Amino acid sequence: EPARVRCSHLLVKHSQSRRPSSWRQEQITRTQEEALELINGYIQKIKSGEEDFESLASQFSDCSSAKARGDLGAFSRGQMQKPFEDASFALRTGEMSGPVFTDSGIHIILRTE
Ligand SMILES: O=C(N[C@H](Cc1cccc(F)c1)C(=O)O)c1ccc2ccccc2c1
Repeated sequence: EPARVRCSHLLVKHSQSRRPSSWRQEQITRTQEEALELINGYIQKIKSGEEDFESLASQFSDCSSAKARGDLGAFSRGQMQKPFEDASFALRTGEMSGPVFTDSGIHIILRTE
């Protein structure tokens, strides 16, 4: 395992997220159920080729990393929330995760390095 990985992600928050606000919306109103529906629909569009991961993250991620087209930069273990970390380190470079759940919301992760 490398000391650090670089990943991009797309976060979809919901009304029970730790911080249910984002640069996209003053208050996150969608339900947890709707957030997972959106995540799964993004996964399906990326798998079909209809959408590009980082292009989608740049406009639809609730994380401020949307400004960097979803890029979080490099990180080691012990930094990110544990479910995010474990998913990220389990990816090969070029691989995308399925839904990943944290206190922040629901993510899809693309490992880039
Ligand atoms: O409903 C849409 N987006 C939803 C609702 C929403 C949430 C936060 C910001 C916003 F502009 C829209 C979402 O992103 O979760 C929506 C509506 C029309 C669109 C048209 C083209 C592409 C994406 C589009 C997306």
